[PDB]
Amino acid sequence: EAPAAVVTGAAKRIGRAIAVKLHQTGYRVVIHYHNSAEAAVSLADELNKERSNTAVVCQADLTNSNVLPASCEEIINSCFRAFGRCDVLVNNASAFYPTPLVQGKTVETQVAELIGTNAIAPFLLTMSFAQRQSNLSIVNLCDAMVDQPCMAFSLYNMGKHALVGLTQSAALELAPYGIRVNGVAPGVSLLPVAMGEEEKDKWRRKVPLGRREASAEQIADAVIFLVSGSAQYITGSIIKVDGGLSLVHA
Amino acid sequence: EAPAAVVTGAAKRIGRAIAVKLHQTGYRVVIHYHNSAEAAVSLADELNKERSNTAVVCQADLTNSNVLPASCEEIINSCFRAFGRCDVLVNNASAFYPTPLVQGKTVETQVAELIGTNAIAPFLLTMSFAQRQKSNLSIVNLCDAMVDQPCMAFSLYNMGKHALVGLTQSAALELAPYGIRVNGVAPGVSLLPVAMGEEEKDKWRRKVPLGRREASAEQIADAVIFLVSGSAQYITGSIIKVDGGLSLVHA
Amino acid sequence: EAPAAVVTGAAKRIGRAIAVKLHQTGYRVVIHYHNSAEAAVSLADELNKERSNTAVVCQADLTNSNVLPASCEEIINSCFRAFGRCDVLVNNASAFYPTPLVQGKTVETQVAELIGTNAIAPFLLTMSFAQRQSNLSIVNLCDAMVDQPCMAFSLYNMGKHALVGLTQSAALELAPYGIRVNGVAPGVSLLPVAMGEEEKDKWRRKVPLGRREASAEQIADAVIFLVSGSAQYITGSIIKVDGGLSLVHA
Amino acid sequence: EAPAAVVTGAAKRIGRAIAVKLHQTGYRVVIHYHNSAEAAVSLADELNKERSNTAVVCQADLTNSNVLPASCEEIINSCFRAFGRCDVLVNNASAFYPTPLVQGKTVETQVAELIGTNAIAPFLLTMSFAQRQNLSIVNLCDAMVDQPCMAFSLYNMGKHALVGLTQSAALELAPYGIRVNGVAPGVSLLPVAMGEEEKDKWRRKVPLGRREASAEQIADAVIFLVSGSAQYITGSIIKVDGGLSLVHA
Ligand SMILES: NC(=O)c1ccc[n+]([C@@H]2O[C@H](COP(=O)([O-])OP(=O)(O)OC[C@H]3O[C@@H](n4cnc5c(N)ncnc54)[C@H](OP(=O)(O)O)[C@@H]3O)[C@@H](O)[C@H]2O)c1
Ligand SMILES: NC(=O)c1ccc[n+]([C@@H]2O[C@H](COP(=O)([O-])OP(=O)(O)OC[C@H]3O[C@@H](n4cnc5c(N)ncnc54)[C@H](OP(=O)(O)O)[C@@H]3O)[C@@H](O)[C@H]2O)c1
Ligand SMILES: NC(=O)c1ccc[n+]([C@@H]2O[C@H](COP(=O)([O-])OP(=O)(O)OC[C@H]3O[C@@H](n4cnc5c(N)ncnc54)[C@H](OP(=O)(O)O)[C@@H]3O)[C@@H](O)[C@H]2O)c1
Ligand SMILES: NC(=O)c1ccc[n+]([C@@H]2O[C@H](COP(=O)([O-])OP(=O)(O)OC[C@H]3O[C@@H](n4cnc5c(N)ncnc54)[C@H](OP(=O)(O)O)[C@@H]3O)[C@@H](O)[C@H]2O)c1
Ligand SMILES: Cc1ccc(-c2c[nH]c3nc(N)nc(N)c23)cc1
Ligand SMILES: Cc1ccc(-c2c[nH]c3nc(N)nc(N)c23)cc1
Ligand SMILES: Cc1ccc(-c2c[nH]c3nc(N)nc(N)c23)cc1
Ligand SMILES: Cc1ccc(-c2c[nH]c3nc(N)nc(N)c23)cc1
Repeated sequence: EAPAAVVTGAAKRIGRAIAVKLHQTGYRVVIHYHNSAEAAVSLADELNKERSNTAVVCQADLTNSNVLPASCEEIINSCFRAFGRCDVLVNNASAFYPTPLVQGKTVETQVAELIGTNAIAPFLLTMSFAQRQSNLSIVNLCDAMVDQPCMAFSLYNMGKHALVGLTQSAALELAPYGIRVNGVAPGVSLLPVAMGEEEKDKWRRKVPLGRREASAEQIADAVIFLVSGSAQYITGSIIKVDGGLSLVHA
Repeated sequence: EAPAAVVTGAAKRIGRAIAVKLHQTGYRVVIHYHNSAEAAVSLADELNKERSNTAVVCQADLTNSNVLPASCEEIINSCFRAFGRCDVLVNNASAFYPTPLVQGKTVETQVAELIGTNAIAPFLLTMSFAQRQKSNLSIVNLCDAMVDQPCMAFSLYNMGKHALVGLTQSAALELAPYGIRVNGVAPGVSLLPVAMGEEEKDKWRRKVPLGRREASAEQIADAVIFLVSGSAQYITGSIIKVDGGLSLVHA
Repeated sequence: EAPAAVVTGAAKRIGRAIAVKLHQTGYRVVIHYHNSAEAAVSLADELNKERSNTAVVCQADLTNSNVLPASCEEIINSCFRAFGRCDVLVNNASAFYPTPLVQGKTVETQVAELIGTNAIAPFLLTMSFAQRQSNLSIVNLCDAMVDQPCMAFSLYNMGKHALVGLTQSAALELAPYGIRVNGVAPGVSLLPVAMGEEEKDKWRRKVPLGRREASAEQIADAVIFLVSGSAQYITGSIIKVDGGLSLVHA
Repeated sequence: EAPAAVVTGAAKRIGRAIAVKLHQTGYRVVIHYHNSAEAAVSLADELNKERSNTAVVCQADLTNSNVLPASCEEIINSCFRAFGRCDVLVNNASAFYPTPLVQGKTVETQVAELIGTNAIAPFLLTMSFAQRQNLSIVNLCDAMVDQPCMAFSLYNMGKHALVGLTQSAALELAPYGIRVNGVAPGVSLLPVAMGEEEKDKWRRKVPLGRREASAEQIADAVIFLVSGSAQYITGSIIKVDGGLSLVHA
């Protein structure tokens, strides 16, 4: 039997790269999406052309709310329904935008989105993944710049720190069940679609190794290592994939 | 004129000790509390008997909800209402209980409480504190020295304390241009839980390299007083461990 | 043209397992050793039987002294002399013994040995590696327990801390030359030969992931990853390979 | 009776400020120096003028060598000879200069100087301090240790080893009641020769006030750690950096 993976936010960019690589490695994949239905299905179409019935899609909002646990549980269930098993969870989906401390979503909607997508949904999915249970692991997409954060990104930063705490707490607690829990921390990978090109080059120029961003594939490579048999003793570890960026003083 | 401080969860234990020491240092204090009304009033009474009109209490639930921001705004506004200023914010109030990943409150209530008290309310109180300014302004967040060696089955609590580390850093960076410093104090083992039995308390005490005992509430409060003082005017974004070496001890 | 790697302290245990996996991956190897002459030459024989002329030994004391730079330069030179190139350096050789602060070598010898092997030698080998110069990289064998250190191991812990600093500084400074510098940090792996059984078992019981020590091969797997094409954007990272041990409170 | 402190590299700048504040707090002080004899002596004369018989000087090279353990024992012993006790050790003296990985001092002299001053000497002074016993040690660290100066490998290795010492010694000496902590400046007093335009570059990076820490601000954090108000604090390194270490590239 082929193992199975859930990748959240898998329609585009890094999540897509991660789904594609797991599938190339032999996984069957659940492609979760929120708004990008068309892109999710076109990826599944591409993956299912390669190997029939090895990719499904799954829709969910991962904003925190009264129904988030049920949604998270259904994401995990959808993998069991499609493939009869769930070997790997990749927590990739993530809201990202500024939340200034001093001055139209309300602040509490921003808390729900930023803290839900980056921390609470990962926790709930982690609970469901472990409950519903080999080489089992979870990989959380973290952020190499958590200790030198973007200015005015308090909530996003809080959510990523919380995700580090989850990675550690879950590694500790799930080790007796054979479930490893690790992270991959990009620095500058694919820049935001909205960022202007000048500003993109400014960030690229900061990176010591090659003065460029990481491709989505290079991030996906670290995920693939972490879920592999070459990482069977690794839990609680967060691998930076940042080209030295986090080492560069102001 | 005397400066003023808000201390969250200040009715008892470490919060009380911080309020008392701020008061002994010359601050007027807002003693925030949630359920411990009697202890909070008893504190304010003692402080006002020492110096009249220098302590008031302020009730608020710091669970996350759509009204938590107005509740946090009101906490800061109660300092200005009582004392005409707000110089210091200490984020001490904290929910703390296990949330096992594999198996009472709904999980969304646990999230609301553990993440709300430990991170969201500090963030909203920071926003409000900063917004109301309009000097030695600072914020001290009560953190946790065992954050990278966490208590088994305390996921949400640990997430909340990690998030608070991130707020401390993010706010230190962002509020520095306003002259608001933001720091943290990280206890290891201090006052053990009221409900813990003596035998269990001793097991923890025996782990502590420095004196095989927990930190007094006062010793925690001392590090808070340092960070608010003029002796710490260049310190921002620092979290001081107050743990007798506990976090250095391997399994 | 097959790449070439120097592995220090490669006669035995983790260093051995690293040299073996590097060789299996296609590398030619310099098997550095200090006192383990017989195991070193025996390992070279093993590997050379598999592919002729793909392993040589190189003897050197890595204690700090006025001649250590020359010795380090020679180790690198020995890789060029055997194979015409040097693509990978693995800093594995390491002295390890207690140096109590309060009361049969002298303290300056203990300093030279512990700080030399764990920090100075890696620094000088890094200099000579870079000076002599693609997928070039350096992997430093660190320690996951560096912030929860063994009692009365000050000098050793100082050495491994210094080694983290080197990893970071070297990643930063060598990134313009295309040389990546990373680390692998074991917790409990192969236990001391001189340690007694009951004590070995006490340490095993502490490891959340499986209640056992890492094999030398599990440690080598992480080295192999960091030198590979799948780690091309990775520099300045230290991967814990510790089964969750560093997450466990006292 | 008055407690006593050894401050290494105390003739100038941050070490001087530390020695003065310790003295203002009631400590008798050993002012260690290497080359700056004239400044160490004028400091001693200043402090003895304030209160008689409360400052002495001690010359020593803290470069690593065969004789460094004896030199470090002598510094401690000199505190006992002058004052009958040694309550506080402040490891401040520090060599600092670039050591590029790719290219008069040989590289082994740089190793001896950079690693000796920043790490080995603190280690030897710590053993001597402890062997002779509110006792504490404060080590001067560096807030920028994880975002290091380009081409300062050996220096950075030295300061990292110092963090390790701080932690290892905190753990091991806790049973004797000796606390061991650090103060980590980011940008404090800039090099004497540095052009203002270069100094200002650094000052502008500092979120809190867009200026460097005074030596006195660094000293304040030392005074807190040695005090009765830090009685439970061991193995802690306090950044005194105006938020510099939180600033991304
Ligand atoms: N890009 C970088 O340079 C970088 C740097 C540091 C860290 N990271 C981390 O690496 C991961 C991938 O980054 P990325 O740049 O590829 O991410 P991204 O494009 O910002 O977002 C990934 C996906 O997250 C999903 N998402 C957003 N809000 C959601 C919600 N409320 N509910 C459910 N799904 C939601 C979206 O799915 P739909 O499109 O289907 O709505 C989106 O496509 C993230 O965790 C990120 O924080 C990335
Ligand atoms: N004690 C330790 O050894 C230790 C260890 C590590 C970290 N710390 C940190 O140091 C701080 C103080 O510790 P502690 O042991 O003194 O704390 P605590 O006794 O557990 O709780 C402090 C106060 O938190 C308030 N609180 C709890 N839930 C709340 C809610 N939903 N809304 C508003 N307030 C709420 C309570 O106020 P009421 O009583 O009025 O309801 C309580 O009195 C905490 O942040 C803690 O995490 C302590
Ligand atoms: N084993 C673990 O659990 C563990 C835990 C954490 C970190 N690590 C790190 O992983 C690496 C490998 O660990 P290990 O247990 O396999 O190492 P080890 O057996 O203790 O030492 C490996 C080799 O280092 C060489 N060595 C010692 N002193 C030397 C000197 N003065 N000059 C040159 N070489 C010298 C020895 O070579 P000869 O035998 O040829 O004399 C020895 O065989 C080390 O860096 C270690 O610190 C290991
Ligand atoms: N200035 C900063 O911004 C900054 C930033 C980060 C960390 N720090 C740390 O804070 C501490 C004080 O900094 P600073 O700028 O005031 O230091 P500094 O002026 O660079 O050096 C202080 C003293 O160290 C002594 N020293 C140098 N080499 C020595 C040797 N071989 N043996 C004995 N003593 C030696 C010198 O004593 P003599 O003059 O008597 O020869 C010198 O005056 C240092 O530990 C430093 O690394 C400072
Ligand atoms: C220059 C730049 C811009 C964004 C990001 C990024 C970090 N975390 C992120 N998380 C998400 N969900 N999207 C992102 N685009 C980022 C990193 C560097
Ligand atoms: C042995 C022991 C027991 C509890 C605590 C504790 C950590 N964080 C905490 N946070 C709160 N709000 N209360 C607590 N009691 C703790 C630490 C060590
Ligand atoms: C129970 C135990 C005993 C030793 C080691 C070990 C740490 N670092 C080490 N470094 C070297 N060069 N050899 C080792 N054997 C170790 C780890 C756990
Ligand atoms: C712009 C600048 C220049 C030097 C220093 C400094 C760091 N560590 C140091 N250590 C010593 N012994 N001296 C120093 N002068 C420094 C910090 C910022």
